[PDB]
Amino acid sequence: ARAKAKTRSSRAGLQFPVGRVHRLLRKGNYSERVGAGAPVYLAAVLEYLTAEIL
DNA sequence: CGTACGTGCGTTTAAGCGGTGCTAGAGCTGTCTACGACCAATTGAGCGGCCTCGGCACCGGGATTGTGAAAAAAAAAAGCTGCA
Ligand SMILES: [Ca+2]
Ligand SMILES: [Ca+2]
Ligand SMILES: [Ca+2]
Ligand SMILES: [Cl-]
Repeated sequence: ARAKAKTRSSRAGLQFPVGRVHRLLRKGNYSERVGAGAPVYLAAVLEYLTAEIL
């Protein structure tokens, strides 16, 4: 148990910050609990809507 | 000034009622654990700060585009007949 480094954005194959998105969900008063996929799905959508506009 | 719509007739239709019978599926229970909160410790991604240098704002000057008058051609249109 000392095996560190990887980011969730990298796991999901994304550019947008999954971790940040997660925190933002958690800190936003949206729901008491937040699934582990919730931010991944969301971030990916924001990536796509961002990419489409650009 | 033309005919698209409102009125009002007689005829036609199926909405609404009040009821009966069948059951999908809404919604409830109780059980049990995978998952998410929280936690602390650990660490590298993203922040501010800084420096650079190439895109783009600004320029002048000439090429090209777009409008309007004026003169002119084409145009419908306007006072005058004849002939019936
Ligand atoms: Ca479960
Ligand atoms: Ca910066
Ligand atoms: Ca540059
Ligand atoms: Cl989830």
